Amino acid sequence: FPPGHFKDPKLLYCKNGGFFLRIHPDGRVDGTRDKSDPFIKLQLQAEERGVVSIKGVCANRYLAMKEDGRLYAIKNVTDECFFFERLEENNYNTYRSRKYPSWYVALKRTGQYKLGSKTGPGQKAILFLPMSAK
Repeated sequence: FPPGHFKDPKLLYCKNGGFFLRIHPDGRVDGTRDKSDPFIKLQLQAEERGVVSIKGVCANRYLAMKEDGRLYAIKNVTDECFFFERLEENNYNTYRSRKYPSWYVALKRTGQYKLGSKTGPGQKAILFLPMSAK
């Protein structure tokens, strides 16, 4: 197979409570502290420069942000599935919706997602550290 065929999985660790982003088979998105959870293994695929999509390996669904700010995961990629990936001062990344460019992927400290319209650049909720899934 040509280069890039097999995608290297990653975890996304949210600084706000220390949860790994989790994508469930039914499309729900939340966080968990169990590093052995099969549903936290993600593929971060580079799309255009500085933009990624985020796929749950086991759920086989793409992270998307809906026009009402809700986070969910869908089986087929749409324009709601693309995020600007920006490196931050504390070595974490942020993921900002390309379709709705004031809104970020984010978790509350309960482990539930934070509505996109409530997010913003200074929040702990939007900070994710890519980690090895090995």
